Amino acid sequence: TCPFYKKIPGTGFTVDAFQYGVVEGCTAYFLTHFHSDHYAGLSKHFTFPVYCSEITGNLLKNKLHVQEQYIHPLPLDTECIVNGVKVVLLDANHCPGAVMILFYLPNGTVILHTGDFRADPSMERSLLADQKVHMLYLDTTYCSPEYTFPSQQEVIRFAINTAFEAVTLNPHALVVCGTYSIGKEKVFLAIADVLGSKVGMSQEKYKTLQCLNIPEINSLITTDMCSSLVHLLPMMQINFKGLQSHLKKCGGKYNQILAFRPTGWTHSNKFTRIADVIPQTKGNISIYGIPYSEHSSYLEMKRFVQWLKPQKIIPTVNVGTWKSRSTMEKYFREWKLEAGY
Ligand code: NI
Repeated sequence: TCPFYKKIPGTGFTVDAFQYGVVEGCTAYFLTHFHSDHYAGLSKHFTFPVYCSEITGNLLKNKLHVQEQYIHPLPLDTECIVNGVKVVLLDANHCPGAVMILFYLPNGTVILHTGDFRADPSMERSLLADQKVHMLYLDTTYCSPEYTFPSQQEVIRFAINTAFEAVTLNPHALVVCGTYSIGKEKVFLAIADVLGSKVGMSQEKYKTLQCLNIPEINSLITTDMCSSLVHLLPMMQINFKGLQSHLKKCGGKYNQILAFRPTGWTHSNKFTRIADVIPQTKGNISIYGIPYSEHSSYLEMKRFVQWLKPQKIIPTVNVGTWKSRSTMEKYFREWKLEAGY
């Protein structure tokens, strides 16, 4: 049974609700982005209308085999009528194809569903500037003040400078980057660009990247591993055993691995500056965990909500425990008393 925080009142609509069977009264299923916890349940046998971005619809058709007649892609930043209700899709600053959804209800209520997002001051000059929002369905993944991390630009600077130094010292070093979903493509693309290399990967991952509308992508990626000195591997293989085994497969072309694990937040964030991050090393293998986030920090979340001034907040992450729910509600009330709405 579909939880209440996935249902849009006064409509036939649900958001990210594909694992509950046929939801009673649902006439259109929205999908915010192509991450498995959100698309869980979709397959080639799905027969109701799915509403999403163009990039999400490419992934549904090629990766999950959803038939074309049920995929309804919408352009961004454009007023659209769906089943009699005005909607807008906005860039969520999450992974490729990820959107927030603005719903203009027939009774005059306006609802914003963030999906998953990384709040940014540029959102204060989107189509959100133009009218009031009554209800906010909020990605609360990092809703606590301990969750700090750097900008994506600082993290990429660290990665590029680290990789360029290592491979210039040793031209026989291989760089490896972990992945297990779409998102965070800038990590491996920025490193390959500084090294003058294409990124090498499996046929399955190449197929996925070919769905993303990234400009000039054919110039940047390849399935020919032998031609590349930046390789992508599954995240599970980013450990000393997995990496030793990969280096064996490269036929004595390389004699050192430098590997990156983009995580979200880890508790090494509460003590250490990005500047000061060091790797774990065993022999000729070194592994860096880098805090590249595609979700809001606490401070970015608080600035967005204090700007928007919603009448009601419905969290969509960390909803399973009473302690989490009570913590989130306390911060919402602080924010509202501080700003005066
Ligand atoms: Ni996500």
